[PDB]
Amino acid sequence: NEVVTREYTINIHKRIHGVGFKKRAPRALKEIRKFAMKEMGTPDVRIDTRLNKAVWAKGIRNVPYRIRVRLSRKRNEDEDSPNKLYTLVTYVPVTTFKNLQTVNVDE
Amino acid sequence: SGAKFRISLGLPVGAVINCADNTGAKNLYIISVKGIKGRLNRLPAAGVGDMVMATVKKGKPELRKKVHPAVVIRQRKSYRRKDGVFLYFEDNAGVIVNNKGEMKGSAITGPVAKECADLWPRIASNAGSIA
Amino acid sequence: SHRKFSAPRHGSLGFLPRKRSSRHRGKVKSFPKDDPSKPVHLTAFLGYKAGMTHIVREVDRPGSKVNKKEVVEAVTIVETPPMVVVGIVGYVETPRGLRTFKTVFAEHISDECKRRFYKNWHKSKKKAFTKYCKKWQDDAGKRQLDKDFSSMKKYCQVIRVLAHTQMRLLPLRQKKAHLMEIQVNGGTVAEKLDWARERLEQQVPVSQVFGQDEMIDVIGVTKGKGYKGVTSRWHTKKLPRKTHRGLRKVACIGAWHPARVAFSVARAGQKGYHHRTEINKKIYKIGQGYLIKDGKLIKNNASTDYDLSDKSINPLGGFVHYGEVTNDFVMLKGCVVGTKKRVLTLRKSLLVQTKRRALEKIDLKFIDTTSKFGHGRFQTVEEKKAFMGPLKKD
Amino acid sequence: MKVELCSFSGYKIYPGHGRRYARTDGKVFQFLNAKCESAFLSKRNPRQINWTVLYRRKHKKGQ
RNA sequence: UGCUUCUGGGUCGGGGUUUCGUACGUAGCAGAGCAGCUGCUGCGAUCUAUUGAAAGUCAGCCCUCGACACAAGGGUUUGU
RNA sequence: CCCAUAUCCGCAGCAGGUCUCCAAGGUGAACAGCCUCUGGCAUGUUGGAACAAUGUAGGUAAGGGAAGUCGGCAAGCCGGAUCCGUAACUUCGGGAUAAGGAUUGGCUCUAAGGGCUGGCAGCCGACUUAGAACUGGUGCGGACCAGGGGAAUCCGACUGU
Ligand SMILES: [Mg+2]
Ligand SMILES: [Mg+2]
Ligand SMILES: [Mg+2]
Ligand SMILES: [Mg+2]
Ligand SMILES: [Mg+2]
Ligand SMILES: [Mg+2]
Ligand SMILES: [Mg+2]
Ligand SMILES: [Mg+2]
Ligand SMILES: [Mg+2]
Ligand SMILES: [Mg+2]
Ligand SMILES: [Mg+2]
Ligand SMILES: [Mg+2]
Ligand SMILES: [Mg+2]
Ligand SMILES: [Mg+2]
Ligand SMILES: [Mg+2]
Ligand SMILES: [Mg+2]
Ligand SMILES: [Mg+2]
Repeated sequence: NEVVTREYTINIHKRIHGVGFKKRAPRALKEIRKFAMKEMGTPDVRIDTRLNKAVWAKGIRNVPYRIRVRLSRKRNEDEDSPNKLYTLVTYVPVTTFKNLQTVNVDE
Repeated sequence: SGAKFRISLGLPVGAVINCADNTGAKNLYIISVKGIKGRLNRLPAAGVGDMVMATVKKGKPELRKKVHPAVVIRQRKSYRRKDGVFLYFEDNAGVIVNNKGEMKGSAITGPVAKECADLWPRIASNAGSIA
Repeated sequence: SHRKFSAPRHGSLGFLPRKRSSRHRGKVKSFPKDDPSKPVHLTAFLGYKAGMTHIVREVDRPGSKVNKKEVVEAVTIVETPPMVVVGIVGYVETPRGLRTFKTVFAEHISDECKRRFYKNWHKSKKKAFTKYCKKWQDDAGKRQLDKDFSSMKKYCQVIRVLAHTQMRLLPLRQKKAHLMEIQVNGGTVAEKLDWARERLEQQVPVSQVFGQDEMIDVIGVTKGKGYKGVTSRWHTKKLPRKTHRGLRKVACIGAWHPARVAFSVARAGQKGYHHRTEINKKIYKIGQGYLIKDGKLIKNNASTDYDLSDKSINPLGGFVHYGEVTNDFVMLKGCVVGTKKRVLTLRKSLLVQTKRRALEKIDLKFIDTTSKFGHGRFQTVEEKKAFMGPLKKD
Repeated sequence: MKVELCSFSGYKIYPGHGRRYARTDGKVFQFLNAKCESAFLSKRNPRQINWTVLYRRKHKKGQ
């Protein structure tokens, strides 16, 4: 179970509450990366570019309130890396955030 | 016997209020307030029921260029009562009186605050309505 | 030369230094003077600031403008679940002042109280009092305890109990209990110790310490506000807008001589989080906590003789930033120090209360339980649902 | 203490809530909050504001 | 202040509360009129119903015990 | 080759100075301001975390309204356009946007204002103006742009330096 995938909703709204306009989206990324490390316990967190695009899709200050993400913990193929597992964060387009839970995804 | 309670003061010195009687004066310009000891840099302030010293800026010539005793009957600044009600009026008004507290005129236009009416029976008798 | 116009100085030099309180829990500096002719009783209590509301009552003040008239008065709700007496501490009068003489502790102490003895409960083995407790369990140790009690009867002049709070009944994150000494006033010293010894490990409700319409003192730490300038800390006049180098200042901090800044001049620093003792806060109501009776939750502790609605003291949505008050509470007129969740020390009056305002009897006609999270306009959810009718959620 | 009704929104005002307005023509109004007060003072008709009691009655929403 | 009593906090969800004020779409022989075809079909700000709707709401709001994982750890010191 | 918030002069990759040519769409009177395309850049000699005082630069404030101060300094008010209206005084040119009012959105229409081919017919067209209905929680020069006014006294005619 080192390799595992789960889906989460991250309440970006309470993560960046009170942040300045020019730091709001840049801090959402830092909060997503911080979220991923906490859940998967993996210092090597790689944010997908599409997830980067979703967070910035409304500019630097009007960041989306909620965002559904998939956390895949994968083995690292670089023998030179000090970390043997890395977490990949991908964007999940959802129409509605109502009633969404944390679910396991099996491939 | 029953003393009035503190209310918010909305009329510092220099406030020009309406004159709500039939004396002839249109407005009253407050130059001081009765009973104010005050402190450094603090303007004397007046609320409903307070006797003040005022001049007439607009009105009959005989009433202008002299100091009258007046009483504030309405104020635009909202003041709390002991029943928790915050009351305010559409305008700031007063009536010219003498040192004894009896009106110089005979009629009052608009309502009169209950705080002033209880304190000045001569003004109360002339009030068309009480708030 | 003399200052041109007279003006009183800003602030009181009697509350100096304006520093951060060394204690988070309010300290009783003076207990009420002991009167050996009264029955044994406690003189203080611990409660937690839940929040503020307002009430309606008819005043009884002959010769007043509000005699036989209803008024709206603000009140503070302080949640005061029963405390547990866990020890007795004796004091001996010496020519250097009171000196602690002997402390005894009950055989059992809950984990809430034991948490007080640790800085890291997680990492601790919870060894506190594990060897002291064995003294009550054997004949040799028991024979030493009563000797300690006998010694306290011979020599001590002041007796205090060690009561702590029960944090498992409050809605707060904190689980460590607040433990304080309460002085036992009343009869002889022997009667004090007999009274205290029977109450080890027992619970003491607030109703056994205070009563309705009683004037008490509230001791606590004020809300902290951090580094503040003289304009906010001391309330000095703002300098004109043209001032170069800032106007939220005191322009002259002293004369040439003495060639020093005096202790009586306003300076920047800590504002708030000060220890304070406030007196003459009347008790408007000693409310009962929730009870399950015949399978029904009885919680209408906010009902009055004139309002029979089955509602608790909690406003709609609960007490903002506090939680839900499901324990006994004391309704204090006006405001008290501290934030929400702050632990307040309740103390009996050091004065003789002979004044109409001190002796007036409070009869609440109404207690406002509207939501404080906004401009709430409904007293109860039943009242709201009846006004609105069915909604899309239904 | 009797409960007033907001002159604009028709909601009822419990003691120690809202404000009272006395106009120079002798009419006296009670307002639940500054939102109801602001609408009344800007001469908005309550029968067109969806959340008032006069609107819902006119449009039979409760009925 | 918190960091295993099948317990703890945390995240998400749900509910309460509260703010604004009635969402998109769909329907309407409601709409000042105008255009084309012999009453119908188009364009049309707005109006009505769905719809006190939609949206937000602790980040320092209140209650959950639904879902998810995590939590029995690490470092430096200290002795009459 | 640079031709200038880094190739020049100011001791320097210095917010200063230093002569020119070309010059898109929208709004608008407009080379105004605001947004965009072509072309260009990486925030101006560093970053991270906090969000105390005191600052610098922006705002908002109940009731009063210059009581502040040497002094209304500062800020604030006014502001576009259309229609109406406009005094003292005057060197008859002005004063004058004197002062003072009203109006302004969206949508659906009505009328008027032309060219070419052969008092008429057909075919083409360019933005304008005026009027009317309807319509929104009276909001409409909705951002941007954008005069506060009046009564006087002294001095110097004015524009210019
Ligand atoms: Mg002064
Ligand atoms: Mg002196
Ligand atoms: Mg200067
Ligand atoms: Mg509140
Ligand atoms: Mg910058
Ligand atoms: Mg940079
Ligand atoms: Mg540079
Ligand atoms: Mg720089
Ligand atoms: Mg103001
Ligand atoms: Mg105002
Ligand atoms: Mg002056
Ligand atoms: Mg002065
Ligand atoms: Mg100026
Ligand atoms: Mg002029
Ligand atoms: Mg002259
Ligand atoms: Mg000149
Ligand atoms: Mg020259």
